[PDB]
Amino acid sequence: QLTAAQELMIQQLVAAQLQCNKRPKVTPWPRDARQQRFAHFTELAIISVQEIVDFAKQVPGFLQLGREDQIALLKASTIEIMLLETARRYNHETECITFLKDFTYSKDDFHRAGLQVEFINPIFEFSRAMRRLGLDDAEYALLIAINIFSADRPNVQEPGRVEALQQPYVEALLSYTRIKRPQDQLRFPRMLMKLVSLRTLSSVHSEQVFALRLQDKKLPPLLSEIWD
Amino acid sequence: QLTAAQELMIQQLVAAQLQCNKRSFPKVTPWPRDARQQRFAHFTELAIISVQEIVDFAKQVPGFLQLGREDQIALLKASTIEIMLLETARRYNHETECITFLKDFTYSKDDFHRAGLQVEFINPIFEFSRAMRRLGLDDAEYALLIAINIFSADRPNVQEPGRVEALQQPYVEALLSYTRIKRPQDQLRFPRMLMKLVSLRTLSSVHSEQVFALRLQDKKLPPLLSEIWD
Ligand SMILES: CC(C)(O)c1cn(-c2ccc(-c3cc(F)c(CO)c(S(C)(=O)=O)c3)cc2F)c(C(C)(C)c2c(Cl)cccc2Cl)n1
Ligand SMILES: CC(C)(O)c1cn(-c2ccc(-c3cc(F)c(CO)c(S(C)(=O)=O)c3)cc2F)c(C(C)(C)c2c(Cl)cccc2Cl)n1
Repeated sequence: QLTAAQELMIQQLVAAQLQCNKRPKVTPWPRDARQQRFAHFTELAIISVQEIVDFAKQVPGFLQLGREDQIALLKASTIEIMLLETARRYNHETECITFLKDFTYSKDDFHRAGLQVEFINPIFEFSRAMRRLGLDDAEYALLIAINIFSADRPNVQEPGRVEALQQPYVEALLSYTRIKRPQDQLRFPRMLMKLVSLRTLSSVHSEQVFALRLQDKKLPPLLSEIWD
Repeated sequence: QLTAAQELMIQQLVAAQLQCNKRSFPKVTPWPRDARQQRFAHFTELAIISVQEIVDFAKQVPGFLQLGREDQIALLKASTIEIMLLETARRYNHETECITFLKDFTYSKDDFHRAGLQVEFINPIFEFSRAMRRLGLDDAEYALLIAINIFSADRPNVQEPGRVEALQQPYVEALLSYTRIKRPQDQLRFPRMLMKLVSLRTLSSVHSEQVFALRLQDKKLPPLLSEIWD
């Protein structure tokens, strides 16, 4: 059963998301060009951040939070929301990512703005895994809102309230996926599991030079010892 | 209605969870500068046992021994910390607000902070422990969530991710059913468990930001603990 409350809420989510996108002054897509490209992407991100602020203000429940927690929520989730939105715009065929519905970008374009391959591959890796899933726009809208309302982000002063406001969007995703693919039942938990790997991706962008990890291939000798 | 096949998967989890623990009940350097250092040395010892227990447990998890060694190790290295947080949660008592390590060893927030460990890490643990406690999990539910956690394909250095994700499927599915049979009317309780694997991702990476803390005591981390942890 989609409740009338749900069915209206998802319409508001999807319309809020559309009304974001259709809202050019950006340095045109082309040393100078590799900088032009880099600044191109910088401005792509800048607009992205503002979209995500405007989407959020329209998520029932959001503007009811304390202003501090609103900000704390958006700080923490911007890069996860950017990632999810990019997966949303990933075209699996052309193997390309479409920004401002129109401009198309492949690995190579990103490498050529001088970008960290070590982070472009994860991006792409994420987009393809999301593709398998077959999300629609309601599903991403809903996944985003759930992602906005994470009680565990730093500087949340009212986590229990954040956590109560999350629940509406967890129920609606739960019902939407039960109606959409009723013979599956693991598509719901699989979507939510991407929020897990999505948190690890995110923490890699912001990694501190004093807390860099990555061991690579080679096995831990001492753990292997313990193993047999 | 939990299938017979899942019940048995679950019995196997709960039984290994129990063989795990029963193993060790001590030789851990006794609880009391010297004061601080002997406390952290104690916890350091507790962490080493926990590693043995986690390795012993994951061995007994259906399907684990079927992965390649490389992958087996990779998976363990990356989850050790999350499993340790998940098992600290389970050992958390919200009336006394204490964590029970081993059997009957009892620790409060201030025990840990008195070992030189920092608020930035210890508090989130106790916040996370408290949150888990409101979930009301029983042992199967933990054993299952730990297995789901072990089977995470997106781990650093994993060569058969498809094989590990597929292994993760029967554990999610068994959790789903186990939760709907246990609170047939609280259908958000399951998502709320899954969201916790998310939280733990973050806790794990808050842990990796502790090196200044450890790199400055000038007595070294046991080497197992050194690699498991960096
Ligand atoms: C240049 C710099 C600072 O390194 C840099 C810049 N961006 C960057 C950030 C966000 C967007 C982006 C994400 C979106 F969801 C949307 C949709 O609202 C849009 S857009 C054009 O308004 O349609 C733009 C594009 C980017 F290129 C990045 C990173 C974060 C790597 C990045 C990159 Cl490339 C692609 C995809 C995701 C991410 Cl998150 N890095
Ligand atoms: C001081 C040092 C060496 O840096 C350090 C050490 N530990 C530490 C790590 C694991 C365990 C622990 C976890 C378990 F799941 C279990 C049960 O298997 C047990 S036990 C005694 O076998 O019952 C012991 C206890 C600890 F004290 C920690 C941190 C990681 C903060 C820590 C602390 Cl305190 C409590 C809870 C989680 C975490 Cl992860 N840090």
